[PDB]
Amino acid sequence: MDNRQFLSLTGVSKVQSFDPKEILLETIQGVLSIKGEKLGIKHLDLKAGQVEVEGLIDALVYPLEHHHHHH
Amino acid sequence: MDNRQFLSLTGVSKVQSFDPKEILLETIQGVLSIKGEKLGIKHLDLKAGQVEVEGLIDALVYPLEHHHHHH
Repeated sequence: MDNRQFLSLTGVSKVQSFDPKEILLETIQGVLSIKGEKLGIKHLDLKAGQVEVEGLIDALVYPLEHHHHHH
Repeated sequence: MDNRQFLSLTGVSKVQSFDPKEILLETIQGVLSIKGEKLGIKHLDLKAGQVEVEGLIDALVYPLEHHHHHH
């Protein structure tokens, strides 16, 4: 069991921020905030529109539903 | 068009709860809460410490530990 995780996600259309400690990827229905450290490796070309990163990802944050909730 | 995104994570030591709308994985920094629609696993997952899920994800919940981070 290693501490580095390899994260692969599809639906990535627009890159709004890329830092090895915080990455903002604009995906199909939301923007993903990838927080951690040593988040190396990036898809420079959106071949299948997917991202594949390696490092110590501490938190994965997707946007909460636009208010709504039904509650 | 399909709106399903493929989310793959390595370093998954244990699974907490498995529901096709909400996946709970016990990993390095804590429990990763995957929320969405049709959250099915790609194959024989959990094995090898890797989990691939496909579906129309709504949001991701990953706690910044209780280990600082919050600033």
